[PDB]
Amino acid sequence: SGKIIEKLDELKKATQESIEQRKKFDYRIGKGLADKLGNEKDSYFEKYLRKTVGENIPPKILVKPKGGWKTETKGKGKDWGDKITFAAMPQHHYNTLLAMAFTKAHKVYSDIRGKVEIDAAQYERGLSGLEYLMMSKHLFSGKNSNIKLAVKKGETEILKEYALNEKLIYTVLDELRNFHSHIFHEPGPVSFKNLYGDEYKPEKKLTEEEWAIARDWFVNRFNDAKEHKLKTLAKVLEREGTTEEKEDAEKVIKTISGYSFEYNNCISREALLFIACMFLRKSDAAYFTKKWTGMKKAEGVFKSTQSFFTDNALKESKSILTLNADLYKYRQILGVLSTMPAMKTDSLKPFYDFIKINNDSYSEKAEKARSKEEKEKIQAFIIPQRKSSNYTYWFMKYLNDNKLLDGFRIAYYKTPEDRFMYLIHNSLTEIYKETQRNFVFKVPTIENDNFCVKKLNVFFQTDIEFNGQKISVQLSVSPDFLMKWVFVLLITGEDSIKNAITEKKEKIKDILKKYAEEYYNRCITSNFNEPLMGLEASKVFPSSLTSTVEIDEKIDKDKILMRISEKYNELTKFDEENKSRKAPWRFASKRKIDIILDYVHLVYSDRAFDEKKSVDAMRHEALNDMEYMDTFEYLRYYGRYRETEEFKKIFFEDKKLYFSPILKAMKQLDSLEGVFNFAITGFLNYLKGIQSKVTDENTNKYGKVFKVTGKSLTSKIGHHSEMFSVNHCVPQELIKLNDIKGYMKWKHETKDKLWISDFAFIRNVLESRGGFSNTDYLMKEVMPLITFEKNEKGSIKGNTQMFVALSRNKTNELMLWEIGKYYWKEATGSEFSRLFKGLEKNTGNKITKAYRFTNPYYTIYQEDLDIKIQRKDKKGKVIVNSPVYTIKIKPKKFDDEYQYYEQEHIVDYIENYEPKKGIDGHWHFEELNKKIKDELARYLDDIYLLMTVEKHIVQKDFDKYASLLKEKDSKLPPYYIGFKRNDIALNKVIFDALKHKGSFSADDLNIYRINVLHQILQPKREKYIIIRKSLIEYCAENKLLKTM
RNA sequence: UGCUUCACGUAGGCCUUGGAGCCGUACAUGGUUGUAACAAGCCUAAGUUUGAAAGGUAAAAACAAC
Ligand SMILES: [Mg+2]
Repeated sequence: SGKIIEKLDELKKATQESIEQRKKFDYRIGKGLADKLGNEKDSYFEKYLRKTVGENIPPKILVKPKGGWKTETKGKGKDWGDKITFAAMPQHHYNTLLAMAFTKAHKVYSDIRGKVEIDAAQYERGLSGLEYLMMSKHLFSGKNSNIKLAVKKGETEILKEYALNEKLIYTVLDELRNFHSHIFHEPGPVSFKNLYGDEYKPEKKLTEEEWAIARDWFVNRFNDAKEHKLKTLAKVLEREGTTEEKEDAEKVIKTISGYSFEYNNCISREALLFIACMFLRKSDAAYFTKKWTGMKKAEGVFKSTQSFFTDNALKESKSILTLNADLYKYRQILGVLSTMPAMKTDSLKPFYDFIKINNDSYSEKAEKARSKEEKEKIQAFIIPQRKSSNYTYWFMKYLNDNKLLDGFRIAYYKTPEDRFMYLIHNSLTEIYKETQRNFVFKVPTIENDNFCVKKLNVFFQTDIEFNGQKISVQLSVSPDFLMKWVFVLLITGEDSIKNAITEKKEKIKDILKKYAEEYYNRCITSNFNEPLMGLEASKVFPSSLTSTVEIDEKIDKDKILMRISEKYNELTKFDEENKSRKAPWRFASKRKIDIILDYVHLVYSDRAFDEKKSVDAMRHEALNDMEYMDTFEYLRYYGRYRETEEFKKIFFEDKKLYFSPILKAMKQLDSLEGVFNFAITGFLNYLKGIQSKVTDENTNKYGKVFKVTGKSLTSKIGHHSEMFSVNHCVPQELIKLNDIKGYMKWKHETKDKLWISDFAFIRNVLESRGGFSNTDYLMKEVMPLITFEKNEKGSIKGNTQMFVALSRNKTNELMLWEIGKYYWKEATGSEFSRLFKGLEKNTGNKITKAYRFTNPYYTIYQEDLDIKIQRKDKKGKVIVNSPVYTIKIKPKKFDDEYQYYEQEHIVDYIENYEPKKGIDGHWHFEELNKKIKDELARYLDDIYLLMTVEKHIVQKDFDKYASLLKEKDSKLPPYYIGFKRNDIALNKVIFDALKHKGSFSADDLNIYRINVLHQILQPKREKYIIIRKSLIEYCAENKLLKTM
């Protein structure tokens, strides 16, 4: 054991050198006014510490210039007469933040790994298989595009290698935490080596003198992020500016240029923060980044200096709410309704032009004002512009909450885990067809809201019973059918409708089932001429079976000149609406790539038709499905996938004939936006070129290349009747609002309206109850201010698409708040009794009624909520019997990170501590958050005091501590500090040390140390103050700190 | 001490998500050729909250060859 004991001496020397050199916990304070203390520069920190333990130290430092000055030597901007007052806390060393960050990172990552493990166990140690599919959803900010492409192809080859990599990086993170939480430790995880011995190793397999692949992965990720930030900052640099953000960009590019994974022979400070913020939560990484960096509120360019550490982070998927579920749905509906929608229908272009002019004129008037109360008096006219408008999702959520979907099947979005299960679980063409589809049918439950919205449509499945057979029929329900379903629910409870004969109650699900059966039985026996039920004969049965010509007619030139013109103006409209945006490189991905690919496909099709190739010669020269997926993947991430071998393998070779018009310009520009403007300009030039060559000789020239076809064939009816029978669509007017109280009076009152529909009746009924609609403001306060260019006869151009779309807005808003009102019935137990005022015409030169003061939903969105903070245990267990607390929480700060923060700290601060209820009588979220974060700000101070005390303990008796790590049939872990060793201990050593005590325990000190390690709120505030005061006095006895 | 940060702790302080041109979960998102526009859009009635009927564009969802 001579080599073993020699390993002990060399590890002891390494540990001693590490403790002497790299285990510095030295705090440091800023310059300016903080460094002006001079003599009390020698004595500041403990003078703060006593202030934050209870002692009365007055801030009697009032140093003044004491006179009037003329020279620049005075130069002090001392307009704030108060001094430091020993309440602000100084910057601590990186080791304390790293210790807390690695402990929190190991906690949250072990929690996420355990959750992924139980999810994959119930759904059917490196998380191999679909375990890494969930873990790769979680690991970065959704950066699993290569893994998604691999499971879409079916390779399942990168998953095992990525699983090893994840296991190795988890062990590296665990060893980094175990180093950083302790004082007496080998310098292993900082300078990646094998000081353990490489032969005597009881499953401490950190590196085994071969896992420099962990280092390779670390430099790969660090350098990828570094050159990505260099490219981004280069793109910002040459932008326009007032020579002020140019110097800021120069400072940022000075900071990023540097860093590196290796400094001297160690990982150094930046890469440790990179690993920690990679393994942390998003808010935890942001907090540790803004504690590490001196910048408090990052603005302009400097967000990138934060973002360098917060680019990866963790995903943190959505949370399942159990107490305030309906209140959260009400808040979401109100947040949707508090915003002006952005309709893309033209002839509303002056509306949004005036909206943009008004908003740009008032956002500059928001500045150059005084205080915060006068700012809102000018900010109140700025109209928010909405994001989503998911009317179909909210309708289907209302039908899901009341369990109105029974005996059905609803298409839901496809997950990568479902794709992998379909891959491992396997007529081959049926499986190939199901593989291409991105939706799946399953029985709807309450806890499922992944509804498939494909161009505002939803998909249903019905089980009609022709001759006892179980023929499943897919439908496609229009968004104006579910809206009428919600109306029939919301007017008459226990919904029913009556038909033309015997006037029964028809139970709309049974109406849909009978309609599917009747459509099947009518398609099976032609009958496309008679009307169906009472709808029409042409509102069902499309033009493939109704209108037909016996002989396929010759394609005329005017049809081609119309198709070319409509494609040209559609491309021009897209180009103008993309150039109108402030950041053009964020608009679309399915639309920008498809324009380029349709351009190259049309150019290839013309070049291959005029050269007269074959039928199969087109297909094998084109892009296959896997080749399409590769093309879309390498075009979406063109800045990342530019220099790889696959890019030049599939683009510059193997496919040079197809991609011919773009390879000339692909060697100059280095972005997706670079290869988009050239392609759309080439498309416009090509359409303008071939528009003038559609003479009668070149009629077949621009035929099958453009896919222009006339009407159908008479013989092609029986084949269509066997494929349009299943998978047809449901029109919006299948159900009739005949027996609703007020229908006949409305039809009698509105008789000189020849173009009326049931949506006017829905508008009248839901406006009888009172409610805003987002369109009364649009046509009574902003509309009369704008002058419109006329038509040849009409006073406004584009009438039939101007008002109708507005009506298509209006009743939809009158739907949505009604649903929200229902959730208030599920929230407080009482009806919504607030009265809403009407609106009047403006008839003035300017606009006087502010959107933020006249929209009632925007006023409700800023006024309080009720909540229940009953505590929750681990896993998906039920709420335990605990006292229920109510606080006043704003609806804005009611998102998912509040749902994490509440169970993290708010319940333990309400229960264990004793807060005051305030003037109102209920707690407020702002004061609670301020008190919790103020009580957690001193926590790294606590760990600094503990580390200084332990360093002073282990610096003496170093041979005594080293002699009690001999062997355990091999090399032990060289760390001794664990505060619970059975031979000599360390909490007992501090317990019988110079710690004065009257009410104390060694177990209490261990509990306090575990709490300051893991950032958990203290059980008793008073005992924690006693421990803090004892440690402050013990540190001040031996002159341990640099403040002595 | 040190390759570091210049800032006196905590909470506050909103149009179009610039700094993420390579993020992301609320979907026309899996290709070529023929058949496919009932559903969803987009244009055509109106100085006002009239989505009917009609006339063009329009391929979401589907069938047969690779
Ligand atoms: Mg119509």
